[PDB]
Amino acid sequence: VTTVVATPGQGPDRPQEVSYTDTKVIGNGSFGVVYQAKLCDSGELVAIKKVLQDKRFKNRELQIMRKLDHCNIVRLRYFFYSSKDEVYLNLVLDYVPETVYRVARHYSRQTLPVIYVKLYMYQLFRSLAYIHSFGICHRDIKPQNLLLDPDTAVLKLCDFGSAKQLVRGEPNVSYICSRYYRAPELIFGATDYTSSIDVWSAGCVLAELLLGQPIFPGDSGVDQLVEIIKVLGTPTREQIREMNPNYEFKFPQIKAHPWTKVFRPRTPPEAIALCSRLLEYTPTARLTPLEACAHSFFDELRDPNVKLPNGRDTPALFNFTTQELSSNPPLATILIPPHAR
Amino acid sequence: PQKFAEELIHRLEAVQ
Ligand SMILES: CC[C@]1(c2cccc(-c3c(F)cncc3OC)c2)C2=C(Nc3n[nH]cc31)[C@H](F)C(C)(C)C[C@H]2O
Repeated sequence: VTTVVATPGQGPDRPQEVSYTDTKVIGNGSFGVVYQAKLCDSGELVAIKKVLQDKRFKNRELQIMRKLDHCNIVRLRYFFYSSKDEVYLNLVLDYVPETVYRVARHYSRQTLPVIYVKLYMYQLFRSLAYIHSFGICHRDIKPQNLLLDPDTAVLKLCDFGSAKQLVRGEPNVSYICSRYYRAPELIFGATDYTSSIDVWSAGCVLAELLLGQPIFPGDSGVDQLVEIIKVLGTPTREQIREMNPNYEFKFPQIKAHPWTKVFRPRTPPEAIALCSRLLEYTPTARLTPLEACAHSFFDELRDPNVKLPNGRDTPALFNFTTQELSSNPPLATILIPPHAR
Repeated sequence: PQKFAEELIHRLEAVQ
């Protein structure tokens, strides 16, 4: 049994003794270590991210997660410090048994039923609308960071280790996101990008779930843009200017592949329409996450008599808060169905 | 900025 003095993720700084056991290393990398463990008083499994923390400043990931409380974001239960002589921050997270990456991989070996594509994407856009309302850009949207509870079909966004509150005028690094999900303005080297890069990445996830494989499987930075161009066609000079004005060059003119021919023969037209409004070259032309939630692709989720394939009721889908609606409050006319009032 | 565009133009013609 390991006992630490841990501070709850929510509320004021009120540290308390927390004991946990059965710690196993699940992942490793440059970020640090991710452990699985069990809380003794409750028996619940948790996940622990261990990163080295300097004592002279606050951990950016920690400060972001402490302001988040949302059904579709992984909860920070506790954080505590531990250890030659270095001090590590440990983030104690809720444990969700599955990720989107693993579930999609099974179908990549057939296609995920579209009811689940609606369910998972809807919750992802909800989580994006929530964090974007704080000015926070996740910057690592990809299937591996989408936790799933298969029993309840609840999705939870995690890994805020790349996240940042984007502030106008402060440039940011362009080499962000996993390659398959990187927005084209990032590939062009734009440093003044906005939270709309998350919407691009979310568009790639949606297309991947419809297609059964990543839509833009680039093998490198430039090749990633080539894969994008081979689907969307060559971006126009105006679209390039919106992404990065420093490209006055002339690129070969590749024709856009017909969107309805990109996906499977019976892909719902609403799904293809949503993809095209997310995977827009011009960053400001993409839907916001809240607009995405209100898209007609998710109308079936607002049906009072909607049936899930697991035989259970749908999770919380319409418990929007003022903070979540702040980018466009009148969208609640669509987002909250009459039976949810 | 000039180096990226050159490689991009090159790779686009192989698919064009
Ligand atoms: C324990 C982490 C996982 C997870 C998945 C993806 C990313 C992170 C992550 C993070 F959450 C915070 N920071 C950095 C991270 O990158 C590694 C964490 C975890 C299980 N489920 C979870 N519940 N809670 C957190 C997770 C899944 F079941 C596995 C065992 C199949 C895969 C496993 O990784």
